[PDB]
Amino acid sequence: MFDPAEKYKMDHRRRGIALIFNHERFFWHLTLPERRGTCADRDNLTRRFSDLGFEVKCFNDLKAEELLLKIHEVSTVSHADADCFVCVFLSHGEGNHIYAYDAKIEIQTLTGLFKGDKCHSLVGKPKIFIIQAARGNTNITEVDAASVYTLPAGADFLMCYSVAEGYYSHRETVNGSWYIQDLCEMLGKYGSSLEFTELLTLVNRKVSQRRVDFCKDPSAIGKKQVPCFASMLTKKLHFFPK
Amino acid sequence: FYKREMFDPAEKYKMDHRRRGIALIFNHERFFWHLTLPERRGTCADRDNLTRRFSDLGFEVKCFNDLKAEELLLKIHEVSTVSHADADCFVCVFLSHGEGNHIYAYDAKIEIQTLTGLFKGDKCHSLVGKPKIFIIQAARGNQHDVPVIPDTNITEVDAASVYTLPAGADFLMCYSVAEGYYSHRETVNGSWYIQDLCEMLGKYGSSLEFTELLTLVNRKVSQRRVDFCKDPSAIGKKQVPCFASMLTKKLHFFPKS
Ligand SMILES: Oc1ccccc1CNc1cc(NCc2ccccc2O)ncn1
Repeated sequence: MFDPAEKYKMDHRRRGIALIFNHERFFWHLTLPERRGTCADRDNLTRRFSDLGFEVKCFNDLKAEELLLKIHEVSTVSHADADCFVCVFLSHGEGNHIYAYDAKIEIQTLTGLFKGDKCHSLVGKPKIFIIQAARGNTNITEVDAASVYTLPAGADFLMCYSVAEGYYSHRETVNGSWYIQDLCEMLGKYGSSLEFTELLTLVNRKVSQRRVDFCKDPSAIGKKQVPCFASMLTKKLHFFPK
Repeated sequence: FYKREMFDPAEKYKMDHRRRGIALIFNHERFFWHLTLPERRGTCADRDNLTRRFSDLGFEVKCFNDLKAEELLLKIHEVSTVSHADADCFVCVFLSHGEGNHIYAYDAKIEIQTLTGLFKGDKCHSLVGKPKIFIIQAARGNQHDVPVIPDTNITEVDAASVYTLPAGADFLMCYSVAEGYYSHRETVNGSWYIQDLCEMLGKYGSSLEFTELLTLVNRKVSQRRVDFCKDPSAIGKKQVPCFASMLTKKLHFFPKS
């Protein structure tokens, strides 16, 4: 019968793959600013997700063709023995696009690779995309306007965004992005016990509570950050120790 | 003992105000002929179903049928400017067609951001830090009717068309359908999404955390199928709802003391 507290089965041999695409610099013709602090984000995420049992694979500054080949390769291997799939993008973005080193990629192209008809072995399993991407312009805080649409996807996808329309994303050149810092803090403390959307709700609270009334750079005053997640999940999701 | 101001992973919105709050329902069944939009048989079932379920949760429900865009904006602006100091939260439901960032009123499109914008920060100080929940059943009207001036249970199937827009802190934006999928409405029984939302509200609304409840709705709806005999062309037109959460705490609707 119907179970109001049903959970995703997370008892497979493996947790699954976590991909991280990390973009620090861009081809000069794109005239996009460097993203100092993103290496801190990459390291932070790698630790958190590997502590949760993921096989973490990171890729720095791939060209779009390279990035598409890689994510296509991952979407076509068997995930039969895995609980779930995680994909993280650390870059700049605009509308439904994220930047690779040399060109834009559509987010729907990336998520479409893992829909049921294209990736049988992930059907009914969580497919989690985490996007730190906004508009490209000693610990300095850089502030970027929200630009990437908070796009949905298929059943059992969870799309997690650093910032909503009308707000601003922040990145510290030494400590990393506000959103990734808070996400990783919460993963470290609560990742292995809390329901994951409950955890993302804590991240919403942490990030939106960061004060912007007295920034070192007076131009940044008032530029609040509010993250958000778009859930198409159909069950409760936990990452209990395997 | 007391709760020091330490980060609390279990934190809940305070829901012990004098009143639960207002729930507005904007119900649109037919449209000015120039819009060339089909009527939405079944929407009154949705409206009634929602009214019963939200009233049982303690909400003061106000329904408006087929308002023009000026009228609708006036009404929602009226509600955004009164004091919600004694309320737990605010709910706003749109039952209509839509496109992009727009919902249709009777005579014109309205941008969703203009409606949510009325409840942001000190535009509506007395809702700051309280849940502001928008529920949108709106998709692409099928236009095989004319640009001219004009009971069996059939399932109408409409392509997703309304952007799954976010909003400000403590907003929760609930969508009947995601990009690339299809919204379904039965001309007597009502919309798949609203039917399943209302069934879960009745069974679990006064215990379950509300986003956990919306996740059940995701499961229920994305598992539905149309009878192949009734409409073959509706085969492979699955419905995947979604919600975009900017909430910062757990939301429950326990019975008020
Ligand atoms: O969400 C943001 C973020 C930054 C700036 C502007 C916006 C508003 N625009 C958008 C746009 C958007 N588009 C994708 C789509 C297409 C068809 C149906 C549903 C759907 O979702 N989805 C979400 N937000």
